Amino acid sequence: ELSSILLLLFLYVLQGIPLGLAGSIPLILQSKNVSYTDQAFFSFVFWPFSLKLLWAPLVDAVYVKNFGRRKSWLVPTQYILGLFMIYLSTQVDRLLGNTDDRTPDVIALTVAFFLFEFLAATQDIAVDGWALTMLSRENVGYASTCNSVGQTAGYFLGNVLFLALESADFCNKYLRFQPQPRGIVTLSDFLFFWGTVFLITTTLVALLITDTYKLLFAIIKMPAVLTFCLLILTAKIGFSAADAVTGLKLVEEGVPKEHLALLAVPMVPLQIILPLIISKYTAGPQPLNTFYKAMPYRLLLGLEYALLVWWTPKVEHQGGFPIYYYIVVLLSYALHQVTVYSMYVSIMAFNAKVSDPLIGGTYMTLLNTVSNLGGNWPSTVALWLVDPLTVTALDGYYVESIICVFIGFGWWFFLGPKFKKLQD
Ligand SMILES: CC(=O)SCCNC(=O)CCNC(=O)[C@H](O)C(C)(C)COP(=O)(O)OP(=O)(O)OC[C@H]1O[C@@H](n2cnc3c(N)ncnc32)[C@H](O)[C@@H]1OP(=O)(O)O
Repeated sequence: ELSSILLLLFLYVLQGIPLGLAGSIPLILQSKNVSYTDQAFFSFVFWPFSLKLLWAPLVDAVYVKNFGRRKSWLVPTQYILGLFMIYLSTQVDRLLGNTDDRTPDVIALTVAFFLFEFLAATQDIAVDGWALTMLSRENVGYASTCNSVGQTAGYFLGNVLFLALESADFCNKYLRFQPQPRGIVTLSDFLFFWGTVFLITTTLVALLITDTYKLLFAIIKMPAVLTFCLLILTAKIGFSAADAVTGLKLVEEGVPKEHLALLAVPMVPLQIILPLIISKYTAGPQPLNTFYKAMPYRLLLGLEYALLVWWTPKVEHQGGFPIYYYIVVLLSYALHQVTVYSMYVSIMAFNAKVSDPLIGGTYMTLLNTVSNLGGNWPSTVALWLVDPLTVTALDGYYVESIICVFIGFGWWFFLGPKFKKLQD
């Protein structure tokens, strides 16, 4: 069934294109020198892909007659998302402010990328339901690893490829003979091209209830998973400050967003390799053991991010930017994403350990939803608390990183044994 799994791979690359763009916009807005209250108001865009389960039964409960049950919300979501990308490519010339140095109207850009993300998340639900019925039962795990590789490849084409092809600096150092300004593609041309790709793949793929919410209310009423809910909400505060603010403080204190995006291309082979290493801790009877043993390493790499942002102004920016800075920040991001990926596969292994086969297909993604909510809300609280902590004499990111590391080690030393006993 190669004729369908390549189409499903292409639909997950088109899933990853809005996520890649939504991850690229904070780097662009920080390159335009916007304040962090505006950045935290933008950071609501990362929440619908986390909280897609809150409308997943609403989009899996209804469909149209004499048509596919999940194709009924695949192709209208794809058409609305593509037409919205055409309109956003028209209006993004004035939303970012590339005309006469105007300020980025971030609120309209927030609601644009928020509804855009929302459409991306419900299209992910439509494909994740569509994967169970289009291909055979024998290839059901191939759909899951195809979701993984397609999401990562489409996020690569929107976060890394777009920023690598967005500026004049990288596109006149590399990828071009006879250098010329304004880069390969702007955001208007990139959005217009992927909107055209959305419309054509949508036309080709088209021509060729409250009981679930009552169940979710009963689950979140159940005590042990409610304890896991509160724990995974208050868990990721300790490193969400580093993981949310460091990528923008590096853009302010000097390293370009294009190099910070291209810094992720050595990580996708390691993103392949690392679950094949931590598969033993996944299959083990205590799946939160590598969570609890990767928590302090992730907080110490949060301090190492704070030290790296402190070290960024003390290295020379003029002329050829040095490669030892890039090998330091690449080993830093490499070890930090090692502990990110070990923590994430520990959460996935805990959900596979706990989720019963009765309502497992809902309870699995419920715990995934609540872990991603607990990952994405202290991002917004961190970016909102950047600006009141700037005493720039004393910067706010360093005192925020110290306070959030104290919150994370407080979480660790106070709620370690409880979170370790929740798996029994
Ligand atoms: C929305 C989604 O895609 S799924 C979210 C739920 N899953 C999770 O694991 C929780 C993580 N929650 C987050 O918010 C994560 O930081 C992300 C990955 C979703 C990114 O959201 P943000 O808070 O806006 O972080 P941001 O995109 O600004 O990071 C700056 C970029 O520069 C890079 N970067 C970050 N830190 C550094 C650093 N110290 N040095 C060099 N580069 C860095 C990263 O490649 C990052 O891009 P990414 O999205 O691939 O991680």
